[PDB]
Amino acid sequence: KLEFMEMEKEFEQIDKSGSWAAIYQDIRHEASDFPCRVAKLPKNKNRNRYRDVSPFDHSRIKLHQEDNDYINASLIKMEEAQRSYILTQGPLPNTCGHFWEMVWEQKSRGVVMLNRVMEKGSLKCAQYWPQKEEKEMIFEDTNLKLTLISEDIKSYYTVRQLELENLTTQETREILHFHYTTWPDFGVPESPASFLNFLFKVRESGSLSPEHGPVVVHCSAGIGRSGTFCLADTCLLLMDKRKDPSSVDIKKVLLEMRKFRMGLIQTADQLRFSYLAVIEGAKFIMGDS
Ligand SMILES: CO[C@@H](CC(C)C)c1ccc2cc(-c3ccc(C[C@@](Cc4ccc(C(F)(F)P(=O)(O)O)cc4)(c4ccccc4)n4nnc5ccccc54)cc3)cc(P(=O)(O)O)c2n1
Ligand SMILES: [Mg+2]
Repeated sequence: KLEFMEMEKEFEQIDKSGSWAAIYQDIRHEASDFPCRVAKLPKNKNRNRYRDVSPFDHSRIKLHQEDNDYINASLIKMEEAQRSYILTQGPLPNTCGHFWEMVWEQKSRGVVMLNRVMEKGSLKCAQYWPQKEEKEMIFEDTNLKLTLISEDIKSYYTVRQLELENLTTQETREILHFHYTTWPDFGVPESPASFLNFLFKVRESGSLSPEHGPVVVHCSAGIGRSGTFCLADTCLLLMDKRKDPSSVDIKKVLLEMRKFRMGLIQTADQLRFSYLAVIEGAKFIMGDS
């Protein structure tokens, strides 16, 4: 059905009336507000990249360690969509160990990186993975070893094969790393097409399947780009899982998601983009082949 003719014209209307800001601002001020007591404890000050961005206590990921179970990371659970994602900040020099420990304990098979290690002449993220096959990384603190196995570098993104080894249990797992390299902070992807392509690549890898732990998604703060990516994915599912795709209220879904982590999607443009990506993507996924 050409029911998308409405979604598209509706989108055109919002674009015509330039009401994206208002829509976006309305969502910010209606979003859930939950405690982040743990995040704010003095002993965890150095585990947070930013002062005002914190995981809610109720959905924070806990490290299975008696010393300190804290990591700035959130479990987002979407009921209807039937998908889970873990959103976290770009690892810090002192939290790379914690980061891979989380991947191991939560049984994640994939990691989606939407920022770059060097952003705007200031490294806004630590190099938490090996760049050379021969220079594997060892995290003494968590007793994990990580090795680059292969990497397919493309124009708008790179896909890597990594091997994570728990030195305690001596087990080894293959972790897929999906890096989107052209998404500036407080910005949008090169285009919906490149974005969706990257998204589909992640989907077909099986990294988002229920048989594994949730995929770990991160950018710099773990809320703008990460939130846009997850919102797009989740809404694509709902449109393909519901009788009437036009019944998918992205505003509503973002609010649902904002119950698990604060500030998901940081600019009105990112909201518009997620919208455009969901529409373009649904037409494809619903279109003939
Ligand atoms: C949960 O409930 C509420 C509650 C209270 C009012 C009680 C609540 C509680 C806390 C909140 C905090 C921020 C909220 C607070 C701060 C910021 C900007 C940021 C971090 C940040 C970086 C990159 C990205 C990104 F978008 F690029 P990425 O793609 O990487 O994610 C997102 C966020 C910062 C901006 C620019 C450079 C350096 C740091 N920063 N962090 N600390 C700072 C201290 C001084 C100056 C700037 C600071 C954004 C949202 C925003 C909101 P809001 O959007 O809901 O209004 C909040 N709401
Ligand atoms: Mg080499």
